[PDB]
Amino acid sequence: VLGYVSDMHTELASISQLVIAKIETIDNDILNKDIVNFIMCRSNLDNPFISFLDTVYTIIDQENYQTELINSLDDNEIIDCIVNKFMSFYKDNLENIVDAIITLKYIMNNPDFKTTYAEVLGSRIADIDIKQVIRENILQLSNDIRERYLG
Repeated sequence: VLGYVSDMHTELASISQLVIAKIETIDNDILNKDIVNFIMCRSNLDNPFISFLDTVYTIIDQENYQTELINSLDDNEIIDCIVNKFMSFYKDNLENIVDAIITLKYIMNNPDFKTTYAEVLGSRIADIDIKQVIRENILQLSNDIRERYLG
């Protein structure tokens, strides 16, 4: 656990406090560009929301299993997944937004789907505004994830 001091319980608690502490200092456009980069596999761990997403990704430690799962979906299932998930960015449920982001990341780990969909995802993520859903729910979400995955 490079770049982690204590356990993941402590880590997810601490990073969730940093998120709420720093969220207003981060311009929406920058936040959204960082999100796109996390999905396209260039983390800017400087952004606490990204460090949060990164840590969550690792905890879910499901990358090999998820690659096989995605590799075996057809194009309709992928389009369906992209479109459904994306609406989370317009709604009020933070778990669903984090989920969307991670799921898009797994889809873009497949080079055929990254080629086809990377540009449209980048363009549309640029128009979202999720700061309120983050402020309102990050602490609770962090608690639920610790209780689910790390108990």
